[PDB]
Amino acid sequence: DNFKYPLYSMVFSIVFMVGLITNVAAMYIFMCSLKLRNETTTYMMNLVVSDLLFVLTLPLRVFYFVQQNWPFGSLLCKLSVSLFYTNMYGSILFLTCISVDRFLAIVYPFRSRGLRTKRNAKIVCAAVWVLVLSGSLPTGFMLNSTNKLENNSISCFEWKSHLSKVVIFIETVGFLIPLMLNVVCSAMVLQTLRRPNTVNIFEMLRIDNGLRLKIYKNTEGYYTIGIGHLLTKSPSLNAAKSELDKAIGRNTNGVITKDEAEKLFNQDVDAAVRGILRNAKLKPVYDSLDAVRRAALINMVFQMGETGVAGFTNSLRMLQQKRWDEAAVNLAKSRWYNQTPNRAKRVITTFRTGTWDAYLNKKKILRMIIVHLFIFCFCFIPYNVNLVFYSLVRTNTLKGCAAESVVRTIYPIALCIAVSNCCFDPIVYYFTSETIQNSASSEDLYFQ
Repeated sequence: DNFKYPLYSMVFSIVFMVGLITNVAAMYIFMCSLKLRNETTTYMMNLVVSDLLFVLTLPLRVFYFVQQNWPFGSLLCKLSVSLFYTNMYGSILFLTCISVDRFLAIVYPFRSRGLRTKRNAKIVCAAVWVLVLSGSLPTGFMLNSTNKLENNSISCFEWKSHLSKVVIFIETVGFLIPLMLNVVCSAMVLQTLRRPNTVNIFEMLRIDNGLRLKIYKNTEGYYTIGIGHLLTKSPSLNAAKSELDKAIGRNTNGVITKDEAEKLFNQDVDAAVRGILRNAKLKPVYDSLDAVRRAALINMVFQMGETGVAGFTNSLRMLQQKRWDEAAVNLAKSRWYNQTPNRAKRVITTFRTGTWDAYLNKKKILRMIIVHLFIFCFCFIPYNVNLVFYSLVRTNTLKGCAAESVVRTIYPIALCIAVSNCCFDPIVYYFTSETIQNSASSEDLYFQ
């Protein structure tokens, strides 16, 4: 079994160097940049920790193979086996949670707003840590110990019929349920990319401004509902409630569906478009722009009003002249841009590109799903199918040399592949971060 013992020493040494540097660099990047960026970032940071702890155990394993001796304590022994199963199963769940979080953010951005938050992500992370550590530390602690010889040779190392039954369970739900969950989420995310007109001016305004289905107080102190639709200027909320019933008609008692908010938004948009056409400065620009760039134009108007948008005389003239890049540069330096830089950057980019990529880049989502699926499948499918057959071959398959020897031959290969997760995890973080939405809906000072 020469494939088994020295190959570990090679892979682990390489993996340790690759894994340590990339994961330390990834961890450092996570802390400082963007200030606790997202809920998705919380899942990624827990993944780095599990990989780091397992990476730190790699040199001791290596040493144990090159020197055929374990000069370390009995505690370090079970840690090496425990942290391997810890890191693997924690990695599966964390990657699945990442895939579930992105599936929610893309397919249900409106409905899953309350599900995904930094508070709830941490609880899930604690739940993954609880299961994984409670499963891995006990088994590792009592099944592997130093005193296999400890007489000028220390080892740090049937029940298989009894113990393969529990292996099948944890491998069945701990691995197959996440794998199938990742396929489904990834599959449904791709189905929505096929759907036409995925993003429109209403969805664009929801991203930039926010959608509130209960009566709320404006930045100017006025009473509004939906996306920037104000009911009354009077400081009496009892009067404001009655005004909403006139428009909705159904004795709302202060709350409305998103469809009602869509309906009011369309009324707002039509009046805003009329307001653009009546104003003499905007009408030439508006008639020159296509439907995408007209939506960005109305976006600006929603934030500042037509009179405020008219102030960008320099930039509008260049938008009218089809000088997109130039116009994007002038818009990039303004008082508007400083207060709301994410909203402005996304509006500016649509002006510059004429596409909704800034609000929803389908090419970025496609890369994430592909990378996430193949890394997850390739890293973990080989190890876990071989472990199921290992348990089956130990008892049920019984097909002989070809059964027992083939499965045993593949086991070190699939393990080394599975140990390569810490090297491939950074790549997942990068492409998943490219899909993260910079701006959001609540806690923002300035919303209309």
